[PDB]
Order: sequence, then C-alpha cells, then structure tokens
Amino acid sequence: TEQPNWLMQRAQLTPERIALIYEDQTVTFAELFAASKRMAEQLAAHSVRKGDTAAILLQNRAEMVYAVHACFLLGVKAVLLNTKLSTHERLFQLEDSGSGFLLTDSSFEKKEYEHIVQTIDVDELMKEAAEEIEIEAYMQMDATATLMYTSGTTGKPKGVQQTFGNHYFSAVSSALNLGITEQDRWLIALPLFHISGLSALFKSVIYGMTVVLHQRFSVSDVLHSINRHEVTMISAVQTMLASLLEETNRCPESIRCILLGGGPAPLPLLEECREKGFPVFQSYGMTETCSQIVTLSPEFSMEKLGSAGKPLFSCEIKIERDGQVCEPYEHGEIMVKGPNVMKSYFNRESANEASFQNGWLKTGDLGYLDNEGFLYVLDRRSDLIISGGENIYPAEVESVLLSHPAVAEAGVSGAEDKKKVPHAYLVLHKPVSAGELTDYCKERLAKYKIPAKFFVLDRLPRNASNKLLRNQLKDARKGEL
Amino acid sequence: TEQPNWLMQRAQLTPERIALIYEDQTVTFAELFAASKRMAEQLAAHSVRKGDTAAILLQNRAEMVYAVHACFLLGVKAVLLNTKLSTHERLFQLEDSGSGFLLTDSSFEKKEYEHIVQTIDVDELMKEAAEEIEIEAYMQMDATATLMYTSGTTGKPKGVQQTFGNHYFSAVSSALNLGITEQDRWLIALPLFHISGLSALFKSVIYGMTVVLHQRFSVSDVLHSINRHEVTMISAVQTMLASLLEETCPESIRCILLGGGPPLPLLEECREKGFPVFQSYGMTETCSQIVTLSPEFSMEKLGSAGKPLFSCEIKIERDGQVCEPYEHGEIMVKGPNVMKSYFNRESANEASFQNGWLKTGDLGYLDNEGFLYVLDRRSDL
Ligand SMILES: Nc1ncnc2c1ncn2[C@@H]1O[C@H](COP(=O)(O)O)[C@@H](O)[C@H]1O
Ligand SMILES: Nc1ncnc2c1ncn2[C@@H]1O[C@H](COP(=O)(O)O)[C@@H](O)[C@H]1O
Ligand SMILES: [Cl-]
Ligand SMILES: [Cl-]
Ligand SMILES: [Cl-]
Ligand SMILES: [Cl-]
Repeated sequence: TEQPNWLMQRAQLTPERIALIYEDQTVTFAELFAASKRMAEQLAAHSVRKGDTAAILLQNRAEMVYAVHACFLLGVKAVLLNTKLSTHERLFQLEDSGSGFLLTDSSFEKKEYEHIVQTIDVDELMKEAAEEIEIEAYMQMDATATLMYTSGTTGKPKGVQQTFGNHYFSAVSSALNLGITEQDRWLIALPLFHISGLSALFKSVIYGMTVVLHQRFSVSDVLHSINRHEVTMISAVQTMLASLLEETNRCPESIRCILLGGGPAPLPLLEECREKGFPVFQSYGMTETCSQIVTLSPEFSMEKLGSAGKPLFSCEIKIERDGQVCEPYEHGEIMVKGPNVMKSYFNRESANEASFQNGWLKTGDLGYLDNEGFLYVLDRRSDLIISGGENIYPAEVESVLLSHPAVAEAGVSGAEDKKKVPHAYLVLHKPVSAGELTDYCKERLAKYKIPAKFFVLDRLPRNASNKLLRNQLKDARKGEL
Repeated sequence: TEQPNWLMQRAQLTPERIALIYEDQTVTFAELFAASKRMAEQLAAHSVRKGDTAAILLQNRAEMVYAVHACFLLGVKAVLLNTKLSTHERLFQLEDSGSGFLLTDSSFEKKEYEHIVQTIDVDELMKEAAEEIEIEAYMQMDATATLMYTSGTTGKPKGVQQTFGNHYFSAVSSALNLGITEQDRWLIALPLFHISGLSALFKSVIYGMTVVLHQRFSVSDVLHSINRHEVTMISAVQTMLASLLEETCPESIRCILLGGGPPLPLLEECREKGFPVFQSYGMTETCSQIVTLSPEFSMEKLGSAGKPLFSCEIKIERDGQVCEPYEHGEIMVKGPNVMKSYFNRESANEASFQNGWLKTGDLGYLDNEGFLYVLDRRSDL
C-alpha cells in the first residue's frame, strides 16, 4: 500500500549520482531532494495544504522538476498543464481539476487566472523563506499523484488520475523490457507535461538514472548533448527521429535505445534507421497508461512493419467487438490492462462506466492482433468512416497521401454522399495534380478508400497536442482538381 | 492485485530465450511452460486441486523447477522441504503446513511419508497420460506462492508465507539494485529449497534471464559452466567464495552475491584477483536479500551488510524507540518483499510485527552514513 518517497530514498541511497543535467547545471539526487524539499516548504507557506491540488504551467525547466517532486512531498495532487492550451482551455482544466493553485512563472500571463486559483511564481517563490516542514516520507501506492488531461479530438478533455503505483509499475515494467545499467542516461526533449516526459522523472529517481533535460527539441543541441553527456536512451516522436537521420551518417554510439512514441513509422524511415544503426523501439501507450504499455524491439522493425509490438511485462492487451474477443486480424477496439493503467478518469462517471470492463480499459483505439500476438494500431474509433458498408480508417489514407513527395500534411474526413464518402485535405511543398495524386492512391489503396475530392490548405486544424481535428476540416481553404 | 503468470507471459513474450541450463540440456521458456503445464495436468489427474498444499522434496533438477511452476499453474501452495533435514523435521513440516501431497523421487523413501501425505514420484508422474486442463493464468499478488520453514535454532520452525507479490517485489528491487542485461545469466549451485536458490527461478521468468543450474557445488564443474555459458551473476556462500578464489576471476562474471555472515582476509583477495563480491543481508522472511553492499565499499565499510534495496526499509530499535547511530538495538525490516505472516502462528505474528515492521531477531547498528552493521541474534547474549 506504500513505499518510501522515491526521491527521498534515492537521495538516501545514492546521494551523489546525477539526477538532472539541464543546460549548464548538474543536480544530484541529494541536491534535488534538497531543492524539492525547500520548494515544498515555500509552497507550504503560501497555504498549500496536504490534500490540495496545485496545477503546474511551466516550460521544461529544473524548477518544474522540483515542483512535481515538491507536490509529492507535501501530498498535493499535481496537475500538468499543456502550455499551448488557449486561455479558455487552461481555465476549463483549472476548474475541472479543482486546482486551488497555479504554479507558473513570469513567462505566462499569471493574472489571467487569478480569479479562480491562487497564482504563484516559481522564481518569486524560491527566493522566500518559510518554516521548514516534515515531509511525507511515504507514497501511498493507490493515491493520485498527478492528473493529466487527454487531448482527443472528440469531446471535452478528461483528467487521467495517475497513481504512484501506476508510475512505479510503468517504470519497472519498462526496465524489464529495456534493461537498466548504472551507465544509463535518458534525454528528454519532449514536454514534461506529456506522459512521455513526465514518466522519465519517475524512472530517474526509481532507477537512480540521470535525465538530461532539454526545454525544446533542436537536433544539434541534442546531438551535442548526447555526446557531451553520453546519453544511452532518448524519447522521440517521428519528426524528431526524421531529423536525427538527416543530420547524421550513423547513430551516436552512446545511444542504445530510441523510444519512438506517437504513431507508426513509415517503412523507408525505419529501413534507414536500421541501415544507419538506429535502435528504434516502436511503442503504443497513452496518458491513460502512464506512457508505453506495448513495445516493438528493433530486431522486429522490418519484419513486423506497422506493428506497435507486444505488451510490457505485467501488462495485457486484447481486441473486442461488441463484448466478444476478436480472432487474429479481426478489427476491434484495443483494450489494455495492467498495474500501470490509470485509476479512472477524474470526475467522469459516464466515461468511466463505459470505458471499463472487468479490470480492462477500453482505449478508444481500433486495432488487431496477428497470429503471434503483435499489435497493429488502426486509429480512433471516433474517426471511423463507413463509406460503403465498409470501414475507412483516415490514418491509412493520410499515410499514403503523406508518403507522396509533394504532400506535407494529410487529413481525411468523411463527407456525405447518397451512398458518406472520403475527402482529403493536403498541405503541399511542391504542386501536385489531382490526377497525379489519384493514381498514387490507385496503386496503393482499394478503390472505395480513395479520396473522392481533394482540398488544399496552409495548415490543418490541430489541437494543443498537434493532433488533427478531423470534424473541422470543413472547412478552411480552397481545394481544386 | 493480479499479474499474469510470470512463466506464461514470459513464454508468450520471448519463447526461445533460454530459461534453464541444466547439465547437458537447455530449456527455453516455451519449453519450460510446456513442461510445467504438462506436469500440472498430471498432478491434477492425481486429484491435486486448486487451493491445496503440496510439498516438494527434490535435489536441484530441471524437474524441481517444473514442479514449482506446476504448482503455480494449478493454484497450489508449494512447500519446499530441506533435503538435508531429518525425516522427522520433515514430517513436522508436512503436518504443520497442511500438505496433502509430497512430490519427491526414487532418491527418497516415500514409505516414510505416506502415513501422512499422498506421495507422488516426479519421474513416474511424468511418464503418465493426462487430460488437458485450463491452467491458472493469473497470479494473485496477495496469495501464498510458497511456504518455506525457518531453520530455527530458536525452537519450533515456522512456515514463512511468501506471496507472489513478495517474490515479484524481491526480484524487481534486486534489479534496481544490480541492473539487468539481456546478456545476463545467473548460476545457482545452491539448494533451490533455500530462498536464495528459489528466488533465481522467479528472477529468471520475470527478467527473462537464463538460470545455469547445478545440483551441487564443485569448483571445477562450476568454473567450466561459468565459461562455457558465460555466467554473469552467481549466488554464493562464504565457503564457495574461498574455494573459487583459491583456484585463481572470470571476466564473464559481473556479480557474486554473497549470503550468510559478514572476513577481512577474504575480501581483499577478491578485490585483488578481481572478484565483484556483493555482501548482503536477507532472511527467509524477506524472500531473499533486503540489504546489499556494493564492491565499491567492501573496504572500508567492514562488517556492514550495506544499504536497503529500493522500496525497502531498515531501522534499529531498542526499548520501544528509535536508536541513534551507532547505538545498538534490534534490526527491523520493512518492504513489499517482506513476508505477510507466519503460517498458523498467531502468537509469533503479533510478537514479530509492530506496525508494518518485522522484528528481525538480529541485533545491529547503523553508521553516520546509514549503512547496516549486523552483530548477532538477540537470543544469545
Ligand atoms: N504507436 C502508436 N500507433 C498509433 N497510435 C498511437 C500510437 N501511440 C499512441 N497513439 C495514439 O495516441 C493516443 C495517446 O495519446 P496521448 O494520451 O496524447 O499520448 C493513443 O490512444 C493512440 O490513439
Ligand atoms: N550478513 C549477515 N550477517 C549476520 N547475520 C546474517 C547475515 N545473513 C544472514 N544472517 C542471519 O541469517 C538469518 C536468516 O537466515 P535464513 O532464514 O536461513 O536465510 C537472518 O536473520 C540473520 O540473522
Ligand atoms: Cl543501477
Ligand atoms: Cl475502475
Ligand atoms: Cl532420481
Ligand atoms: Cl550456452
């Protein structure tokens, strides 16, 4: 039911291992526990009470790391806010979460939220003095540690309640998938308010592993940093990976693991990764699962094109259609289970009752398993297009459209015909003929899947997580033929 | 509260990794799961049902490993009997544990136990046909997996109830401690009925790590195995460590896990000849080690057990209050790898547990830097 605070214990065990390398600075676990302890004392001074909820609105900085751990030490549910949310979107999550506080800095417009929560400035806060406190030495495994909002393109975002046990099991289960050395160091250049970034902070204290932290992704800063600090592990999305490949001949020899999240990698991209010696682990997972729950090892990259792999140890997946488990290759909804799967959505009775079934979580993702149990992810249930009687998965068409030389971004929505039909929306680099494109699709897609008409834009309607909002491409800009 | 069966999931994930190296043979996890499922189907034919208690009396053999897993797959508590005990020490434990079965072989006299339990001969048992069964695909974390008796110099042995949870957390904590590698291989030449040998079996299937198994310890056979199979981890008692060092330390070996008492002569020859020896403190109650001392500290934290594994806790108490460094007191352990309760010992359970902590019955102190020094059991003084 409880473990010692990971940071306190990590500090007690290996006080002088590096916890955080951030720009110039290095921070030891002892230092990090010290920083975090005093920040907790300062928050304690501003009336932040055990059992409260503080929201965090910060770019990737050492202070954000301290704030997360400080909340832990005070016993305060931490809400991680996407910094690219609109003012309105932030306000909703502040209200919905029941935050009493917003810990932000001068880089945001604090006063915009003062009317609903007690705003606090990470840097103005740190200067202060306060009565020292006796910290929570124990984490309760079933307590909500962090709340994180989903960013699906359907509906109002849901707060995922992630327990200390969730995070612990995520970290452990991942180490059994990837192994762990004392020489391991992990580069995080993704936001810490997304679970790919946040979970690394917990991997760190639990493994006693250094996290090298970048505020943003810039390929040269990362490559330098990789070499300056002997980085063995990096987390990436497809675009960060594409950039690493074009900026290198071979893969930096320090790197032993590239954890690719977000979506599949197109066949040419992986094939070069194998050629240039890039050890790419593809993965599937979500906010609901506290980072990855399924992974594919490099040695299966080409052999299992399009697969997210197999579940981590202690975890399970299955595929279901109307209450019944699906045969191999039969499309259905992906369901997940394991000690890393979230408690429940916060304050969402309807979604909870609908998304759970006997300890399994319904992910909202469509997919299937092949005979060996590898998982293939189709994309969201909600974006399904039944054109004929048959199903159309937008991610499939977008993929074929995107692989074209002249296509920059592709989006597929289901319009109407006296028979729903598929429409494409292409951002372009070069110009491209609708005949030149229809025949690219002809070669690569069943006829009924191919986009009826084509539209063109300069940008496609994305939410604050860069996710394509399909319901809304009707419309923005002008499309020809 | 539940995990899929470690062996089943491990066989699903990496079917052809080597589970077991024993003598000639090697057994893949797919094979280990097939063998353990078969044996479990054969036990079921002999009326061994879910919720029963089976004792196991065997030397280190591949067949013992199957038996352990067959119990898990059946939902059957496994009692591991020390083969070097007297028959009556064994009969006491069979009665105490409520075993309905004893799995053993020709090496032992079955007729010596059958007036109390049904006896089953592992090798005859295997030769038999059996209908297929629906195995137990989940381990409940809070259920007893194995019952293992205390080697009590302090009176009547107690059955340590070791949960699936305890074993898992023990294996996970140790990994956080030592690190784990695909290339890692662990040699066991110690008895499987002691927790030090048993726990490798669980490490094996949770990590997906090969265990190199050895019926007994003979320096020549062990060093030949170490090299032929590139062992990286090995579990050893004080005696075995003297014997191996006297015959020279293989580059292949990365960790030597030492168990039992704390010898200033001994350790430096290890450092010199190049032995990465990890000193440790554990008990049956903690389902393996709960404290370890890295080689980086042998000199000079002399006489120290080391520091608690992650998730695990160590304090030192006298009267009913916390001692200070370095003031002596009774060592008390705590953590998810620590046994819940002794089997059918109401008095000893309240005696031994003060608020989530286990009174260890050993005395010791912590230094300024919080390392553990273990002195002697409080009993004799
Ligand atoms: N490997 C993958 N392949 C396809 N879709 C993915 C993959 N990983 C994540 N996703 C999508 O991203 C969602 C998780 O979103 P988030 O909570 O924002 O990380 C999942 O439900 C999937 O729909
Ligand atoms: N390094 C050590 N120093 C002192 N006593 C030990 C050490 N290792 C094990 N023991 C004793 O062995 C007991 C458990 O032995 P066993 O239950 O047979 O594993 C512990 O309670 C300790 O008292
Ligand atoms: Cl380590
Ligand atoms: Cl639930
Ligand atoms: Cl025999
Ligand atoms: Cl071999």
